[PDB]
Amino acid sequence: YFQSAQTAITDEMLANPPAGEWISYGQNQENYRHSPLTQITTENVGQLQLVWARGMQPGKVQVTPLIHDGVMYLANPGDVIQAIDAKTGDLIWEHRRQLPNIATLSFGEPTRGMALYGTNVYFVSWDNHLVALDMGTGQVVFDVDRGQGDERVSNSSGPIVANGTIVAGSTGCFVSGHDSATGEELWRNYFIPRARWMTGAWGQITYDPVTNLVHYGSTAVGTLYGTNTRFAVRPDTGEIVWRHQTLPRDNWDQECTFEMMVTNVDVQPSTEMEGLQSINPNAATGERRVLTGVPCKTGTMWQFDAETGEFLWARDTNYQNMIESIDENGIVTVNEDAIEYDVCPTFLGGRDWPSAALNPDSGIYFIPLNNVCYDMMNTSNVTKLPPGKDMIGRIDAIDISTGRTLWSVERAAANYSPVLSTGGGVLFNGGTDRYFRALSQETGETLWQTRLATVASGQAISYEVDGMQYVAIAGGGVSYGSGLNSALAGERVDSTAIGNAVYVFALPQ
Amino acid sequence: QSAQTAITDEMLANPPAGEWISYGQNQENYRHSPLTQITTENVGQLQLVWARGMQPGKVQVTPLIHDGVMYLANPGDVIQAIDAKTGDLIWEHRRQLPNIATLNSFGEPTRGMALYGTNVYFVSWDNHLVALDMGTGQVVFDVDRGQDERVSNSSGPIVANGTIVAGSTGCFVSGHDSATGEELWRNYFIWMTGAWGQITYDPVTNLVHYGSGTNTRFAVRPDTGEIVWRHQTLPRDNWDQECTFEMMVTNVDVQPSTEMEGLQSINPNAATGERRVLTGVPCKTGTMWQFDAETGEFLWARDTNYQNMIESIDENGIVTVNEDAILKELDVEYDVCPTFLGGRDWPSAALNPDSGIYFIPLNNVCYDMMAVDQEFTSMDVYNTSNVTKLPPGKDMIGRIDAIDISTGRTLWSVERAAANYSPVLSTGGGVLFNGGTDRYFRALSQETGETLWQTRLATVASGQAISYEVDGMQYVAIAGGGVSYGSGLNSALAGERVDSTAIGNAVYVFALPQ
Amino acid sequence: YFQSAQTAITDEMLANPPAGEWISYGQNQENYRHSPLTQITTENVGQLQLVWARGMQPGKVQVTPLIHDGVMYLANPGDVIQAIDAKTGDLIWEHRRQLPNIATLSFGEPTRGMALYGTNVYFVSWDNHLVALDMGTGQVVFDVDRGQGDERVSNSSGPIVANGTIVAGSTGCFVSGHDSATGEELWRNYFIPRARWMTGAWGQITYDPVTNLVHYGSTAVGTLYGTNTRFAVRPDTGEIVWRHQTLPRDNWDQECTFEMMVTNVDVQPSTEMEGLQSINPNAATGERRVLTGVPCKTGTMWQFDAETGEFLWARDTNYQNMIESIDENGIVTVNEDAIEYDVCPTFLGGRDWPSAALNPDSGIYFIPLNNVCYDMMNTSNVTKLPPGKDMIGRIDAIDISTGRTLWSVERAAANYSPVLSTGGGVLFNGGTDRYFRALSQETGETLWQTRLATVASGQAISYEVDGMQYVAIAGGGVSYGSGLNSALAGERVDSTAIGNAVYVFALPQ
Amino acid sequence: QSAQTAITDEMLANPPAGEWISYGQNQENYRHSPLTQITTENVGQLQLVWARGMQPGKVQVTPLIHDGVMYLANPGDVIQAIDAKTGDLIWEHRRQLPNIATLNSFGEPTRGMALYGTNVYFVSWDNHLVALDMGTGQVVFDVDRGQDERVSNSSGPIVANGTIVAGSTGCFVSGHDSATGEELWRNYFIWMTGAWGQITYDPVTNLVHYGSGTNTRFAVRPDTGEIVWRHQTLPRDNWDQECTFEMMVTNVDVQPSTEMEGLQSINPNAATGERRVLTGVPCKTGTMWQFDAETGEFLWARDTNYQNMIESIDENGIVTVNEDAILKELDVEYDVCPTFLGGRDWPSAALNPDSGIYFIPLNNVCYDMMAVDQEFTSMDVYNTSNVTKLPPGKDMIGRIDAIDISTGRTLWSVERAAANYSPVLSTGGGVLFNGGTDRYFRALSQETGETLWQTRLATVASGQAISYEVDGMQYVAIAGGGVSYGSGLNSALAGERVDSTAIGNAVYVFALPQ
Ligand SMILES: [Ca+2]
Ligand SMILES: [Ca+2]
Repeated sequence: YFQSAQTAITDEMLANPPAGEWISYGQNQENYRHSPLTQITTENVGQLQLVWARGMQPGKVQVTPLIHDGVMYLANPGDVIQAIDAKTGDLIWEHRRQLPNIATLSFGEPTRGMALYGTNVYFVSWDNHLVALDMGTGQVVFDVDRGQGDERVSNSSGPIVANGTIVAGSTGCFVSGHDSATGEELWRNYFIPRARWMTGAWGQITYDPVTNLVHYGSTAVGTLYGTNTRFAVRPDTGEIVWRHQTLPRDNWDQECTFEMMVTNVDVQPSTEMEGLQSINPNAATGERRVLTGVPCKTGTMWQFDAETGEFLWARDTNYQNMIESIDENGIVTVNEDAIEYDVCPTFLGGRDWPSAALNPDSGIYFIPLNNVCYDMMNTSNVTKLPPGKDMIGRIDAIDISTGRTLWSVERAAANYSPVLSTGGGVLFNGGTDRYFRALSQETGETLWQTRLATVASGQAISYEVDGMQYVAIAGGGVSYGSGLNSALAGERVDSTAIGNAVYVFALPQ
Repeated sequence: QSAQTAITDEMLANPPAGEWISYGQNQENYRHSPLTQITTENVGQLQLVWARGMQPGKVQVTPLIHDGVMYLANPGDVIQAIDAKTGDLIWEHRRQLPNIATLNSFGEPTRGMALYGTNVYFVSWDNHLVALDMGTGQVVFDVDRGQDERVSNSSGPIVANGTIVAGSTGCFVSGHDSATGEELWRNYFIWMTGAWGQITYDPVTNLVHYGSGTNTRFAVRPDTGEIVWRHQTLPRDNWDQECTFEMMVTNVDVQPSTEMEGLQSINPNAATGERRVLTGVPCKTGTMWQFDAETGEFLWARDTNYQNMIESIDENGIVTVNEDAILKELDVEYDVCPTFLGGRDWPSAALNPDSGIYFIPLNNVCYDMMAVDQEFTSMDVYNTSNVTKLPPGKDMIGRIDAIDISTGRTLWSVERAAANYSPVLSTGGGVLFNGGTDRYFRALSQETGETLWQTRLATVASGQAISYEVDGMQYVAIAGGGVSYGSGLNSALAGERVDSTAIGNAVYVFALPQ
Repeated sequence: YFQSAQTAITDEMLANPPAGEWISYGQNQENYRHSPLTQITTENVGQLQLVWARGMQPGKVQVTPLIHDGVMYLANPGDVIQAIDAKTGDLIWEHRRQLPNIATLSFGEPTRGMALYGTNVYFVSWDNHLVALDMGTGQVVFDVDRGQGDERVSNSSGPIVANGTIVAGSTGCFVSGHDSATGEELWRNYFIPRARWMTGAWGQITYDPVTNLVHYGSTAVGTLYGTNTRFAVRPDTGEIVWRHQTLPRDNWDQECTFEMMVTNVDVQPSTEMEGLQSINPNAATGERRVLTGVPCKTGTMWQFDAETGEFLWARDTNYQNMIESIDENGIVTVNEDAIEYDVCPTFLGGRDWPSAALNPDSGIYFIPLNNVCYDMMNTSNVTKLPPGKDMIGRIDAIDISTGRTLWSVERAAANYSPVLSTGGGVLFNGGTDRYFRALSQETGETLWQTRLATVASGQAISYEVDGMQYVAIAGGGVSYGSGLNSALAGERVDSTAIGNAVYVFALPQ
Repeated sequence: QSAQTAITDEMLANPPAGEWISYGQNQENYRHSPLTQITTENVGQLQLVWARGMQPGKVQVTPLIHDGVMYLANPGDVIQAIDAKTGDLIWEHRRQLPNIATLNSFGEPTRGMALYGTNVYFVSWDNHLVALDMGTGQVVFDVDRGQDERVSNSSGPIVANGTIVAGSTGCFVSGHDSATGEELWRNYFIWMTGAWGQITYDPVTNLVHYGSGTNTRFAVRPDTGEIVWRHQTLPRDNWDQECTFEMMVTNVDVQPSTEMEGLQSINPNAATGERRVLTGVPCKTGTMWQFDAETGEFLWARDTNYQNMIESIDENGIVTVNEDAILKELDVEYDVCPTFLGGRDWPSAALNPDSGIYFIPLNNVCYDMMAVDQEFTSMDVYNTSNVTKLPPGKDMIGRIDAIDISTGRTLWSVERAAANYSPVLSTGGGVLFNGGTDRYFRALSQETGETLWQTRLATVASGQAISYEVDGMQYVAIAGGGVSYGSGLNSALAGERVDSTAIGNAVYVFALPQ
């Protein structure tokens, strides 16, 4: 079950990957989650067929497939790694790591996110080993332990490549650089000085090749320094260039550790920005390289200068009440009331790990959200809907230049699935209701849907083989966000958890 | 509108085109959807409308549809009612089963359930006849057939004039009350160790046909079980070549050409002109037969797949086995065709009634059978090896033969590398659907056999495709999983592997873009 | 992995089996456990070599192998049934019953004891099914349930053939006759009228073809009728011809259910019989067909008329104090003191399931025993040694004509292993100390020993292939009797439990 | 009497005949017991004295014996002291291991431990050097070598002039302090991904020999690890044919006949007359070599098993590989001999020093190696098949070649059907002991190769036979279990199976009737 090859992936390649491939977690290193491919447009997306599906191992499916040179690399729950013909669905090889039993939590935990570099596939194992497999055969190139004990420190977002260095987080409590050839540790940074869900940068890590900076976030666990903090570090040495705390007094497990994206924007924040918390009145206006996105579950969209971390603006998305205000320098003041009384949002967020996408060409950011609040208390659960809100699942389209909401669309069932932007002005998203849906980037209108065997829980991607654009997504398991459907009073949501699979769609052509 | 109607004999005898309420859509077992929205011209446009995850284990199931609901048997006797257009679960019955590997292993899959009144009927894994309320999945009646172990069911129960009837897999066939389940009769086989296959009720002649002493076909009355006629289709069987497979009752101008491919024997007398007929291939051997549906008079017989278990066939019903194929002492390469999974097996054939074309899923496959003395002592102990291989001039396993039932002549035959081992579905738009061991779900032209469209399921495409209608839209549905005996046939492919994924169990439903 | 054959076993064959075969549990149907083979004698037994061994499944090994026509039939723990070339140790076939989990209790419970009849091997499964396999292929001929529920009623001694009928006990609470071709039940007898270890005839059942009577015992659970009772029934109908209670007021779980043997003897009981409890003074003297042996753990040796159950004599073996006296008709009076105070023997007996043997030619009975008592209370356990007794393991040789002890030999380590008599005047026995030993029937002297990988826990047998006499025994697991070694103050006993195997020995020749 | 003596270098260099205190009985690794009580005349009388159950897993172990005690490594690093004459357990150390399948899989078996002072030494599965007290099994020292995962040990540590030394399986060889375990040196290989095999210390020349850049033999000083000489025995290796196998140091009148079977090359210059020598077959390939023990000057080289990985061999140490055997594109049947388990592997050879006869366990075995294009796209993906088969004219796998080390000529060669894959033991009574994949434990005549006696173990007879003495009685001991890679070779046997039982793990000890 082997291939040889080529086309060995350099740092230059990761910095300018082929339009038709998906070789970083967000396809480009600055993230975005945007396929520049254009065959599938709004006019024809309603014709999309299933080309092929393949069954995956049971467990939570949160995976972003990678495609290189016509090969799909697919991490299954339980550290089963597969390489599949990305046009036909024929298995090439499969590598099963021997585990087993009880570490950090119908089978496994997500190994969602892998990296390609040189001729290796890299992932962090359920027991915290950095592991490199050969692309051609699935054979182990190296297996190195990052922990000591053993322990119960894990990792779910996975490693990324940053200028030859392999960088990875945790779920002790640090981010670490590693040698791409040996896997030996080059540096580690902890988050918190020396004197409640997941803890310690298990979110997505973003490398910008232009400024040569790696960006990661910490979680909670004075302001409680440096909890829930965004860090911009150099990749070879881990040195810290700039930081900023996005949520100080966190009593709600809001985990400011999700993907932030680096891009060029005309910085032109509007005072009519919805959910506006604060615009720095001393910041320049005009073209600028920027770090922007929603880092925390609480839903605040921020923009910083990428390089200096100069604060630009901050703004609400989902209704929330943990944050009383943010000043002119982006210092957050938490609502001490919550730390009468309806806490919004939840510990499953307005947002959570399911990633936002950015269309770089129009500068629209698309974030999958959930309208949900806590509660003092079909059958019963801890959550409830925010005031005057009908539906739970939501996607918000926001202009990263002005901060103005372009549109905002909802459906009853919880979302809790990533979105994928494409060059054809169409946006894909799954969801807790098993639906895989195509929306218009222009309007938010649904142009196409299918329905998967399970919750449409994983990251949609897009790639090309022989001129055909493909769109793929997995795949299933039990989703924390399907439990959000308890707040729905008018309908049960059929969140089937068994039947895991990856699915690949295409124009009939 | 949304009225959820009772199912009567009569609805069973005359189904609306949009429904699939008998195992084979009609009681006569054609497996033909008369719907036409999907044609040879547009089938290429088919989209996935919805899928839904099923329980793990092997999927050999034929869903039933009635008034917008899909009723679907999952392995482990989990029964589901699913909204047929959207995939919304309506209800799910999980029957408390004692323990797996206490029951018959061959009873893991459930192929068929029956609909009657407002109940769904299945025979459990622990050999009970169970009736669930269509509205809710709550138990209406649970009735023990007897278990003194490892006796279950495979192909499902049917309705025959207000009477529930099922086989078993190990001998039994029984008739039951449709409101109570009480046993009304019992016919004994002593294959005689199982009437496990599909049972076919003709509401015209009031005759029930099942397959078995040593492979005989039986025509019994549904009220009493009284044997009206019978016929032995493979006598000295030395290869588990059961003849319990679905036979079809149809009217057809019987004018059998003497040019039948694989012609074994027609007849002197005979008749011609027709004739309500039982026909099809009942054995694993792949021999196609024809009888008078009410007398069981022999009409004609032909070969489909290559075989050599049958020497000749006299003009009256026969059979005389080829002795060259029987392993009797010793140490020599025996070539036996086909295999224990045949060229043909449970995966059902379809017949298009309008065209008179019979569509049979096959496998080009043989084995070398050698028994070799281990040279132990004290004892003459032997090892016996069955290596599977392709027949004389075949590149490909897995095939569909379309055959005219009037002439007995072959319309077309198409192959592909991977084992098929999957049922076929005929629709009124001139398209034929078939699964396969390679995960692919394909639409074929009924005219030419050409592949017009395919998609690939997450698992082996192992269950029966059906078609139905909701609000004027035609859907095509199929499941969906597990490990298949058919997958093993691919070992005969030299070098190339076929990705027969077992995990990922699901039912899928396709339709034209609306 | 198959054979065909022949030599189909009739009732006539079971009644007069070949000297060189072992086709009933005790080789002949009347039990005895005696190989009429003569090659191995006292003069040459010291030369015995290992010919072959084969590994068995883990779990308790209590098995009596069967040999027919050069084939060994061997029941492994967990209902794994093997047929092995009995001269070479080559596996022919193996049948694994699919079980699993928790029923009546390093893997399985003993399926010790199987029967051969016609061309089938019969056993009762761990979940109480009567199961018939073809001798040639290991294929299931029939599998029928004897219970209803399911339950927790099991069986460990196994079925026997009695004139075409298959008879079997339990561990609800009855003995049952079954059809040899279909396995359907023909009759069942319960033990106890309608108004604490194992309960309900899980001991060995004895069929006499001469009187056509089946003999079985009940366990405990007024005299408490009919507890701990010996029953003589007809095989086709189960009808009860005679009975006798061997231990009425049982508060010690003494289980009068072990093998009793049917033989012709010159009835000539001596008043100088050791441990003498009672001789019926009204019973005839002279040649007579008799039922004799030790049915209960408490060690009393009885003799009855086989046919009428007329009581002949009763006599102690191991020291005991549960029984105050037995009258002239064999009615037992229990010592109400125990029901100050050292209760002898134990619940693991003087005797337990490990079987006695009888040499029919000299009329000596050989019983493996254990000198052990309870206690009011190396490390610690519930047991202790009886007054003035040094060693735990013991074998007693008793004349069944006079009741007089011929000899009695002991060793420190607990015995708890069956004995096998042979025609060459040598007696085999294993033990809790891993030793497999050959004793002189004349003297009790040890003439030969080897040492097995594990406790020598199973029944030794003997058979012939091509003129060579073979002696075989298994095999291991955790033995209840190895726990008896706690009462040893001067030495630990190395009772290795892992390494299960059957072993076959022979003269070098 | 019962004095339990300390082991010094010197006792190690000059073992009493009755003891087995170095992996191969003597430091020079002959695996020869000089005891004579057991002879070719009476070995047929051998009785089982005692056995004892071992932990499950694969048994490749060589027990050590000293002053009446057997020290025995069980899989899972359970270490036992057993009374050597009776089988009474004395003590058992169970090391708390983190979790299986976190450690190197190839480290499951432990072949060797070392004795020194009053401690037993082993390298753990988790790559620690551990010293246990001979008296008790209590831990004296536990020292971590480094683990950054899946690095363990296989063949055991040795003593070399007060220095503990071991390889690994993935590169490392290291020297340690005998009282503390502290690392005293480290030699790096970058097979170079493992010096996993047996390591041979010569106390005469003070030289340690292990097998590896690309398969070279190394002679290092025990104090410092300083490489004194080296030699590459298989350069362009394309078949995992490691050369880490035991080589032997012996004095031998070097007069190599030019009639050596499988003669590759002798020499012009050379010397003759002898010479303390390193010799034996170091590769899986089965090529027998000879060097000066102190210079590593090349002397001669021959073939044992059939092979074609080696083309030719120049008169100076060579090697030049046959290119016909390297799989380079495509679609053709490659015949490569031997296999990845060779004709030779870890199972050790024995040398009788008095007779100068070298006794090597082999396997007549080859494979057909074909790579076939799957015709995927996009990608050129291949399947690669290794079917195992017998060599040109062989009926039998599994063999012992006895070869004279002075002449290089073959004394005898005997075979049997089943794979061997088991070490050999030479004794001073002129008998050779060998296990096997067929469970049989056999004594051979060193004179003729004839089988003089056998018994059958409960499992594959997979570990090394040794011999020792207690109170004047000679014992022969061997274990004892698990699943063997060698068992797979039997697939090349057509029809006949060999009963390679994996469960039943044990050590057995035999002796003459007393
Ligand atoms: Ca069958
Ligand atoms: Ca290696």
